[PDB]
Amino acid sequence: SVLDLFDLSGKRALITGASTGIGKKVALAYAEAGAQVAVAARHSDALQVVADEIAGVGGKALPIRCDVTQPDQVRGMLDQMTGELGGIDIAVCNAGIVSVQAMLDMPLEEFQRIQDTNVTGVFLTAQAAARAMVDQGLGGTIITTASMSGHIINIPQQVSHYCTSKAAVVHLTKAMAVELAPHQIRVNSVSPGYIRTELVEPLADYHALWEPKIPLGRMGRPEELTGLYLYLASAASSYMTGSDIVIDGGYTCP
Amino acid sequence: MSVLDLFDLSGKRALITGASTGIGKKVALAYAEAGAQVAVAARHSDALQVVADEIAGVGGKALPIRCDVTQPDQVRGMLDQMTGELGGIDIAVCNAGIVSVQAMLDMPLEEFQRIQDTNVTGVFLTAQAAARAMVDQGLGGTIITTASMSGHIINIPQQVSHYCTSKAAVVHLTKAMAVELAPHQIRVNSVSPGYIRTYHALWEPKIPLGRMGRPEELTGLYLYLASAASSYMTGSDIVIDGGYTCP
Amino acid sequence: SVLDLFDLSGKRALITGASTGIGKKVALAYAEAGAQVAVAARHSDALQVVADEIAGVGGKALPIRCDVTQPDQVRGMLDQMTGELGGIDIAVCNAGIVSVQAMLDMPLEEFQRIQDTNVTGVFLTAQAAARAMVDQGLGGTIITTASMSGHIINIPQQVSHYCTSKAAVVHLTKAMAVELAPHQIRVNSVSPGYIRTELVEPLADYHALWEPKIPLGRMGRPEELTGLYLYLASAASSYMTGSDIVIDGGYTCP
Amino acid sequence: MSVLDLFDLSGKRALITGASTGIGKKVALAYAEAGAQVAVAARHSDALQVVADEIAGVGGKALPIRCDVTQPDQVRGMLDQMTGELGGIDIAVCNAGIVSVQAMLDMPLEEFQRIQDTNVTGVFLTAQAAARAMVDQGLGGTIITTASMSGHIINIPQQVSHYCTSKAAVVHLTKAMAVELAPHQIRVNSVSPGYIRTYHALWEPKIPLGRMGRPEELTGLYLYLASAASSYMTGSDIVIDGGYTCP
Ligand SMILES: [Mg+2]
Ligand SMILES: [Mg+2]
Repeated sequence: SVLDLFDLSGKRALITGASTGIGKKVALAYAEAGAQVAVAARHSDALQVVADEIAGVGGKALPIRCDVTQPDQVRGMLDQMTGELGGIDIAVCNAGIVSVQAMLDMPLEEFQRIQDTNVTGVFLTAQAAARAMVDQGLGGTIITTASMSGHIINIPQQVSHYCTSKAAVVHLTKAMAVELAPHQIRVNSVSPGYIRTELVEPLADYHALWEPKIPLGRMGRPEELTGLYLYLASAASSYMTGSDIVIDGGYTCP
Repeated sequence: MSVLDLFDLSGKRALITGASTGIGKKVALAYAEAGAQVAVAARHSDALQVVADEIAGVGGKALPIRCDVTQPDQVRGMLDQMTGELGGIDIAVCNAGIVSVQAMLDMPLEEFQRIQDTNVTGVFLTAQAAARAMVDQGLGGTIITTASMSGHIINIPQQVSHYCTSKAAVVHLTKAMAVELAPHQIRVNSVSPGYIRTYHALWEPKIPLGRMGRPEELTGLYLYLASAASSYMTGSDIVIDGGYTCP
Repeated sequence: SVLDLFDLSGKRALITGASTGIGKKVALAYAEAGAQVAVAARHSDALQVVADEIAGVGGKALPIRCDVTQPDQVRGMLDQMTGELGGIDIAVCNAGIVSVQAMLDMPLEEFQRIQDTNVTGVFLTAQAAARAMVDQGLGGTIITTASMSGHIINIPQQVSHYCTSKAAVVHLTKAMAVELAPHQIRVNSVSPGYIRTELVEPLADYHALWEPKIPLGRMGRPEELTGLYLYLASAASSYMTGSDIVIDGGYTCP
Repeated sequence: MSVLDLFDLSGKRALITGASTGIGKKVALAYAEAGAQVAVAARHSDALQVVADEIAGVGGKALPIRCDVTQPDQVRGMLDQMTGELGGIDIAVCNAGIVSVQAMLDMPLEEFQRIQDTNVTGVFLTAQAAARAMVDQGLGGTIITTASMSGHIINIPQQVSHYCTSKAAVVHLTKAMAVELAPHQIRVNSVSPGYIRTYHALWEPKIPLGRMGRPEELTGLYLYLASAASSYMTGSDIVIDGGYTCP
């Protein structure tokens, strides 16, 4: 049946930025769908909660310390995963950051800091995952967390560096899809709207200004992303590669 | 409560136009496998026997409805039948579409108009009728349109300028409806398939995954859009094309 | 010099919807640039003002009655132009209409009325112009007036039928560009934002609601479109075909 | 007052980075032909002699400025020189860009970063510095970035994933800046060229117009964006690609 297309039994999934928000919910979802899940975060202490919730559904998570901006750590992450799980079938390149700062006042260091995690971290993770998948010869699926910020410019908060980085992620996704298609490795991006998670908690002062801009009238919940990440990680999405998928309560329409 | 439960359509009532063949037929069957009661519509009622039998085969009973989606009175009648027989509507898939090949330079107006009428106007009438019934129910709902990668790129070598025009129109109509229906919690989204084996040797080299897709490769996505799994998504277009639109 | 790329001396231009707003300003601009201009409108009486302003710069306009929804009239328009001017080098498919109406309440007749002028009228005009250009063997340029409504959904006024029609125009433009490229006939669309013209005068109640949504802080003037239509009509745009060009004061960015 | 007057750059002061060859060089010359005083910047000052001589040839005097656009202190110095010598800045073209060919799978991080640094970070620093000076002047202004059709599609067969990434970034950075600078009446727009003859036999069949473009075919558009002709346009990307992105 159509339902069995969503089964992840026998699959090995890596999720970066897995300690909170979207990554956390997605890790739990994948375990619920039968996957062996490796969870990565800048500080492995932060992975306790997700690893416990994963145990809670009868799986065992593999926690991995990784700063996705650092090639040596990304290398160590994939080696830890292939070493302990035997390989990798699914990679969610999800670690991301934001700050608020007028473009005219923005130090280069701050511009670059957002590029390094948001674009370079995705590139390093996806490349490492893709290399492992090519070697296996079994195809695979890679998902990147972009943002509606890769399509539109958020207002009133000034986040030009964030917008730049997420447009980069959207198009890097397609570039990798084209190159990896001969290997039957699919690459797609998810572009969430405003989701009530830790990423946006510091921007609570803006929430009430964002809500009237969202046709569905509310910020999303991170649990509302699991169905889509499951879709992309599973056989249900076998014909989809190089796609971006907006999930934003209608925000990008007006 | 787990992610897989978000995809359950038990107790939901779905309408699919153009349900007799291809994508519509696979989606009808998938919705029945997921627990939905399914109304299947086509211009020729006898053509609906195959899908109705397949739905019987997974233990559903389909409601076959004859409808020309270009005709406002027949569309109204389709919704009346479905509301009357099933009690209402939670999901509509506005899928009926047509195509022909003709150089723009030589294209008669009748032919240009014929493709707009089914592909754009039929989607408009169907979504409108479904949205009206959903508004009256007060329970929200989900509407899905079948557009095409032809709404984003121009197919070659075949000349289908009218089809491409009609599919971009559907993509944007979908967004226009999503915006107006959001206050009613009725979500509206489009699917844009690439080449689906419902010329072949010329198309394949252009597709990064190296093959046309199978209509069964659309069922996961149409199920995603019809179910609670997609609760935060509205006004989105989703391309599913083997990578065709990337280069 | 770069300036001579914009010269229309010796060129024959047809502009539909030429009695007011954008079409009127564009007709005057093309005459100022040296073109022989045929101006079309549903009622030829309405072309008096534009024909006079064209005389005002030392040209003579060819006024043509044409309902662009009617094949016989479109046929008559091109025949009148080729007959009197010898041919056609530039075609601006500009006639367009709008009404405001909730989608849920919209009669099919009203939906269709907007499609017929906005999409079908463009198709008929562009096809007729393109056929004449193919026969000439000299290449040519075709410009369509789309709208930012082909990219975004206007709020708060309900104009779903208008949005549908302009997305259609945007993509029809590209479809024609692909087919006409072997003939060296370029086809491009202009997608204006809110421009203070006759088209939007009935929607004056909305103006004050639109303005805060436009980053430049104001509606455009029809004179602010002439440079772009000149660009597309002239040799300055020799390498551009199948492009859409948004000119909207920043509206589509947020 | 006529449409042609909208394109006059007399009395305007323009900065062009990457001005020593290709698009930047043609645009510099075109801006001088249109009456602008033109500062031309490149990483190697001797490379600017050709353009400076061509500008002399139409009766302009170019201001050559050595600048590595990746370096915030040199960018600041470039703007200081231009303000100091010309009195200010009305037009900035952030044009300097680079490319290499390398499979994503094998791409060293240094190489990925190298292309981002010039193509994205160099555009950011240049536009930022120009915008700061324009804000201080209080007279508005116009900023133009050179992106690429590589920001919309993925080139094949050559593997340039880093370049494609950098050009999508530039397209969106341009919009982000347009939004923030609109209150200052500083417009910001991007140009996305296709294949410009500044592999050939593989690319040509993919281009509907059947040829690569010439850099002189960009001058009209860069003049459009730099002059009063484009007064209502900001946050726009303009593709100029012989039709490449349509199929
Ligand atoms: Mg918007
Ligand atoms: Mg393409």
